[PDB]
Amino acid sequence: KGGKGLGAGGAKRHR
Amino acid sequence: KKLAEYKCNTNTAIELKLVRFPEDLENDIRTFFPEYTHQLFGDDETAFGYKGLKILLYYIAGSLSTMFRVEYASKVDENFDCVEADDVEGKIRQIIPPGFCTNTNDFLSLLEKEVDFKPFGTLLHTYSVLSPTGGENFTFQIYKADMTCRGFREYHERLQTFLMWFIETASFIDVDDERWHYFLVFEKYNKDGATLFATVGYMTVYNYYVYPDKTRPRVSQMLILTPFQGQGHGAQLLETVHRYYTEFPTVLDITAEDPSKSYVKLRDFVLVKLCQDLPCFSREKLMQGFNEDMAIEAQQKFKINKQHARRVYEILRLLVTD
Ligand SMILES: CC(C)C(=O)SCCNC(=O)CCNC(=O)[C@H](O)C(C)(C)COP(=O)(O)OP(=O)(O)OC[C@H]1O[C@@H](n2cnc3c(N)ncnc32)[C@H](O)[C@@H]1OP(=O)(O)O
Repeated sequence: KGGKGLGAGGAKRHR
Repeated sequence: KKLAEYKCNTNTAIELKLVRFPEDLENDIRTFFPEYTHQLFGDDETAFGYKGLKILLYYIAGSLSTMFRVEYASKVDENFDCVEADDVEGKIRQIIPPGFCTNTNDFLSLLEKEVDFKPFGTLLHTYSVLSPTGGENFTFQIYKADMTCRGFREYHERLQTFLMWFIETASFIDVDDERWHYFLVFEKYNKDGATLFATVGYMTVYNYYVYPDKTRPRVSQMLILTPFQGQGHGAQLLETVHRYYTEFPTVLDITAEDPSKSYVKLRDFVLVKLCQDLPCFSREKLMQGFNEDMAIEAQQKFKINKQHARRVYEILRLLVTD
């Protein structure tokens, strides 16, 4: 989930 | 058993298809693959416990009615390998809605009635890619949709899964929030003497409140599905969204939530195209350096944000010189 109004609240990928 | 053969890269194990015709199920050209699986299968993007793992997520081209199957050649046995296989089925169930079919016969039965699928919302724009060579022409439409459109809420749940595969930090939006706006791209196609609609891509935009009486729409999520990428659709979509918001005096300008390098490149392309013929961006104006009136005209005419207007200036200045 993101906060109010957010659609990019996910984890970055770390290779 | 060679256990190394029971660890599988989920970026290649997950097979996506958009199906218009039954033959698409057997055509490997129609198969495309995630760029990201780290939000389900970790930074290593692996699933453990299966050899020849195939995670099939097949979608009817318009409605995105879904088939979900997990196939494998073999799996680990806890009695002899002393470990249990990853719950791949449960992980996928976390990000697709219930009610998917589980075999190609039931999937093909749904494809028979796909002609009933219609685009959601209000038509904003129609465009065609006409053959220069006497070949096939292709026709596309862009709609603005919302949760008052019959079937849209359920369709959006089927569609949003694709963001997890193609946007590094995708998260699912709160569709109860009335400030979300939705812009959809469809391709028209013919089948059995009828006209049908295929999902091409979409954008979500948050109508962010600016006190006391304005908004600053924020591009949140934007996806052109893999088979349609690099064909001008993203540029048509972002241009159509700017043109939509241009009709509202209460809109200041348009921003983006955490823009990607690919988005920045597309936005620069679109906003330069919109600004290039504006009087404030003439060669003689450009040669005198950046002037605020460029940002004012870009904001007034196309709801372009001041930061973005400065980039448009820099790119057009490079364009009028050697
Ligand atoms: C960043 C936040 C705000 C988001 O919105 S989510 C992040 C963006 N989305 C993703 O990365 C998901 C995966 N990628 C995609 O969905 C898409 O590839 C995309 C990034 C949306 C771009 O859409 P596409 O339809 O592939 O782009 P196109 O409209 O074909 O434009 C491609 C380029 O062709 C060129 N182009 C496009 N139309 C034309 C015309 N008419 N003439 C000449 N050249 C053109 C131009 O250089 C475009 O700029 P870039 O995209 O920056 O390279």
